[PDB]
Amino acid sequence: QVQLVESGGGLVQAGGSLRLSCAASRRSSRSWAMAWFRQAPGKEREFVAKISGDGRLTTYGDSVKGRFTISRDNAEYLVYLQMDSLKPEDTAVYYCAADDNYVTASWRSGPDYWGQGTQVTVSS
Repeated sequence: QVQLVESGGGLVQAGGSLRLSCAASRRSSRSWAMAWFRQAPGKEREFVAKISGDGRLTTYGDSVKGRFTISRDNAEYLVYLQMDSLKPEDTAVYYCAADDNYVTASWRSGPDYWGQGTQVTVSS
């Protein structure tokens, strides 16, 4: 069992950057792959980025590759998403998720645990 809380969302101008974080409640979170997805209302939830328990593996969705960076701090039990060069199509609710299986962490049906989300709105 893992519970997840996202912070850091809000309003940003296109071209700018924002940093999100996902806080896990327990030390054991380190054993889980963690992933960010996003969903705009009425659209399908979309994979954004994932990272292995030990931080050594990361994978990105094609539309954010080279603009976003996922990382994690297992001492504070946080996973971070650094978003650069934001575009209006990045506007969404951003969700962090945990999956004991790194490979299925990028698949909609993979993760076992989800946060409630944090809103990111890119104006332009």
